Amino acid sequence: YLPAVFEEVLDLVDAVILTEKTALHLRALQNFRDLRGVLHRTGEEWLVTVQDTEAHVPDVYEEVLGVVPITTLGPRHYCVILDPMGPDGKNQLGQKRVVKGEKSFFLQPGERLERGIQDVYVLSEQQGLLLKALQPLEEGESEEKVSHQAGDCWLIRGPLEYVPSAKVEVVEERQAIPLDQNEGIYVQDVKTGKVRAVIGSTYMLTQDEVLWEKELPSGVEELLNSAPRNKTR
Amino acid sequence: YLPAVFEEVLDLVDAVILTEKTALHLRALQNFRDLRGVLHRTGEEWLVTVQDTEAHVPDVYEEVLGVVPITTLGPRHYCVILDPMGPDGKNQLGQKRVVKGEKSFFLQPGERLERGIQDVYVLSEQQGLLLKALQPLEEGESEEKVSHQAGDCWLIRGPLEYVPSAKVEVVEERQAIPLDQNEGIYVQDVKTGKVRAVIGSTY
Repeated sequence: YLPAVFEEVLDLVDAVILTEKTALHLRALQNFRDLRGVLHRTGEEWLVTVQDTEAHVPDVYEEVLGVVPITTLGPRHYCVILDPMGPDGKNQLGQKRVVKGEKSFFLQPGERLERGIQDVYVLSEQQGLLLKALQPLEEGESEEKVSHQAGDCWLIRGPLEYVPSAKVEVVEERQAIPLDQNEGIYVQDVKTGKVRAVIGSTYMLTQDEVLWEKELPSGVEELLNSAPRNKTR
Repeated sequence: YLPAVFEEVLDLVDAVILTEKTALHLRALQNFRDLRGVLHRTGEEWLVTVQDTEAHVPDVYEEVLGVVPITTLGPRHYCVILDPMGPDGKNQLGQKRVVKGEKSFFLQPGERLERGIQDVYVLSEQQGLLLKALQPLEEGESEEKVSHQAGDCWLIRGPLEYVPSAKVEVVEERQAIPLDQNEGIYVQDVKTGKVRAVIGSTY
């Protein structure tokens, strides 16, 4: 290029290379129209990927805020995107969206993972999830179709996999206890206080059951015949 | 721009960039009309957001008091705005308005959060909220539809979520006590003094 009499030549700007693993996040310094023909306002931040241009030149109207690597959630993974941009094109502040299911997306401008890609919960026959519905209306959230209120703790169990929705929250892990005949555990149903002393097959506490201590009037050494007794079972 | 013979050129003023996360709070130094065509009095403070201009130049008639970040109340949050500006366009002094429900607003000039974004109350079957209605007429305040008087304490319980209205005030947490048969707690009903010794289920 031969500069004109007036063109003061500045530094040569190279194009950033976009693979499907990266996207370019940049803010429009001022109102203009990009190469692809999209309006942009003075301060709007957005992403350019391989679906638009394989090698994007930072325009004079754009400031490259950075390069975002692709966030890939494996077949067994989920993430909680904070402030997800809705259909209108703006970050929904305060809100959060759970995303899972072997996906690979880009963190939109303003979005941020809650705790990153953590793990998807997998529980067997002897594992549970004690959950709290700190936000009400868990009606169509899963197959159970039972609508939990705002705070009523409940236990989900079975050989299955779970992703905690935005409303629900994991309270505890609830490992079961293996019991045979003539053996059991003292369970107090804190929702009613009643102690049941459930014996027989293996058992795990429900949403509102706690191991209950059984005190003996010093008549324990005479029945054991060093190691303290498990005074809860 | 080529200055005239009389124009004494002052400093170049740059436009502040407004994202949906920020707004510009500024006071009119004197009566004028803004770019959008809104009258402003000598001393009136107001906000400009992205809904008006994406990059606002501080006018010669305006003094930028600052930039306010957006106050976002999550799906489980509330705030108590002190001195909320009513429909007339003035701060209602002394008053306070509770705002909740996954919102994202801007603190209007003169408004201020009571204690900021604290938390929305969530209580299970074994948690309560002992509340005092220090301001009367809690008639249509919630679904219970029962009108509490000016100061009569009452307990709200259940697997639900609560936001304390401006009139009501949280007194205490009221955790339940798990009781089985042949066990209970001695309760004195201070409204009548009688002691009941309630036994049986949890209470």
